[PDB]
Amino acid sequence: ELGDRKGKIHIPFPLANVTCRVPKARNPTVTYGKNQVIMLLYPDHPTL
Amino acid sequence: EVEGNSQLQISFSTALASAEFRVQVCSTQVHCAAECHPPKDHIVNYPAS
Repeated sequence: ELGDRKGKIHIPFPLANVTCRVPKARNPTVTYGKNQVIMLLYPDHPTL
Repeated sequence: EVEGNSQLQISFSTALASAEFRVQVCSTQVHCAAECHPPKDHIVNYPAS
């Protein structure tokens, strides 16, 4: 015994843009050659 | 800066081994004779002309 009769209430925990803290990979052992570059990558965690 | 009877030291960049070039100081030109040698590195980390 009701059509589209409804109320509304404000909800906690909204989405907001914050700032995430990350780290920087450690420099790799770099050696130069004839038109080529060699890198010895030592990652602690999955690094792109 | 110039004064009278003196000299000047200049830095120059070239690609040729045998370089015969004219340098225009103020309004007068001078001929420079140079026999440049190859560098130790084949690949460089900065661009040039």
